[PDB]
Amino acid sequence: VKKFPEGFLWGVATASYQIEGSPLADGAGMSIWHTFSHTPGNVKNGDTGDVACDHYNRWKEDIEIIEKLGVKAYRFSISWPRILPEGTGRVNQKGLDFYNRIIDTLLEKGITPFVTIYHWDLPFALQLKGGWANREIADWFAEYSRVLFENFGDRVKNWITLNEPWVVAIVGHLYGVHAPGMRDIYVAFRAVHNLLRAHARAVKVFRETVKDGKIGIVFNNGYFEPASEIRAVRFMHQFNNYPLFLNPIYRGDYPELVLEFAREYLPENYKDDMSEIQEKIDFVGLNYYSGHLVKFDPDAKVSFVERDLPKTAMGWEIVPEGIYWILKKVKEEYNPPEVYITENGAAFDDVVSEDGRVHDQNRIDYLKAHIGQAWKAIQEGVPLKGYFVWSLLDNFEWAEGYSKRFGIVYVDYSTQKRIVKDSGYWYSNVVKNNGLE
Ligand SMILES: OC[C@@H]1[C@@H](O)[C@H](O)[C@@H](O)c2nc(CNc3ccccc3)cn21
Repeated sequence: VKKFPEGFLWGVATASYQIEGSPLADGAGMSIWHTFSHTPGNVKNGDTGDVACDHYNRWKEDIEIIEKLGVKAYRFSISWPRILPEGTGRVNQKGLDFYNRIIDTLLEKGITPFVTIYHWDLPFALQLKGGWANREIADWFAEYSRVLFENFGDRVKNWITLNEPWVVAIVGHLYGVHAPGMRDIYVAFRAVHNLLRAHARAVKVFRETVKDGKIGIVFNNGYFEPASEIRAVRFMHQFNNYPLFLNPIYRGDYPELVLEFAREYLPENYKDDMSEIQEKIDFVGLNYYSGHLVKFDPDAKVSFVERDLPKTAMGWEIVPEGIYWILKKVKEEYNPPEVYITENGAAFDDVVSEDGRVHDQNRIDYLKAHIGQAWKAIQEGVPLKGYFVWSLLDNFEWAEGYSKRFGIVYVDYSTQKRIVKDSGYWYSNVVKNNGLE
C-alpha cells in the first residue's frame, strides 16, 4: 500500500468563471472573460460562461457531492467583479453573501476551504485602465484582497493570491488566446512583473489582517525533457515553470535564462521592486498535467517535439514521473516550507453508458499514476501537504469551451444533471483510505 501522512488534505478544485454561470447576477460587474467570450472567434463554438455548470444556483448540491465523496478540501475561486463590480471602491454585499454561504456550508460539513483570490476573471472596469499592464493593479489587487481577508479571514485560513500568473501574462497578453486577448511581448512581461508586485502587496496586507491564516501562490508546470543530449529544457523550466516567480520571491531576481530572453521587455528599473516582491509566503501550489519533449530550434528558440505517448483529449502527453520531478525540483531549488499539488487531472472524451455510469478508466489510470508519484516525493522528503484534483465538475474550459471534460463528476449541460464518474468513486476510496492500494 501507499498510505499518505496523517492529516494529508485530499481536495478537488474549481474556478468561478468555469462553473458558476450567472456572470451578471446580483449586481456583479463584467469580467474580461465575459467580454472575451462574447467576442466572436475567441472561444470554441461560441461557448461562454453565461450558464456553465449553473453552480451559482446549484452550489449546495455540488458541496453535498463533495461531502458525500468524503473529500476533505475544496479549492474554489472568488469572482473579483462580484465583490467589487468596478474593481475598486464599491463592495457588493450580494457577492459576499454568495461566497459566505459556500464557506459556512463547507465548514459545517467539515471541508477545508482553499480560496484562490484570482483565477483569471479580472473586472472589465480595470481592464479598461490597462489591467495587469498597469502598475496601479498592485494597489487595486491589495484593496480587493483586503476586502476578502476582512470578510472571510475569520473562517477561511488557506489563501492563494494568483492562479498561474505565467498563463495570465503570456497566454492572455502575448498569445492572445485567453482574456484580455492581447499580443504584445512588452505588455506580457509588464504583466509578469505587476502580477508579482500585486501578489506581494496582497501577502503584506494578509499579515496585517489575518493573524492566523496561511497564504501562497499557484504555478503551472510542465515536465520538460531534451530531444537529445538541454539548455532549451533549462530555459523552458525557468520561463514556463515556477522559477519565473520563485526566483524573484526567494532570490530577488528573475531566472538567468529568462533575463537572457526577456530583459528588454521588463521595465527598465524592475529591480527596484524586488525587495517588496520577496514578501514571505507560507506555501507553494504546483499545478501539473503534462510532459514535453523540447529541442533548440533557431527559427524564443525552442520547439516541442511530438512523441508516441498516450495523450489526453487535450493532446497532452501523459507523463506521471513529471509530478515527482517538479516536486523534487521545487524542494531542491527553493525549499518552500509547504507544497500542495493544487491541480492535477485529465480531459477525456467521457460518455454516459447505457448503465447510467461514466466508465472513465483512462482518468482513473491517470490519477492513480500521478498520486503514486506524489507519494514517492513525500517518501523522499518533499513537504507535500495536499493534493487537488482538477476538477470536481466538467466545466467551461476557457478557449475550448464545453468541449473538454476534466471532471470526476459528469455534467449534462442540457439538464444540469451531475453523474459521479467511476474516477470520482475511485478517488473517494483513495481519500477514505488516505492513499493507494
Ligand atoms: O486545462 C485544465 C485546467 C484549467 O481548467 C484551469 O482553470 C487552469 O488552472 C489550468 N491550468 C492548466 C495547466 N496549464 C495550462 C495549459 C494550457 C492553457 C492554460 C493552462 C490546466 N488547467
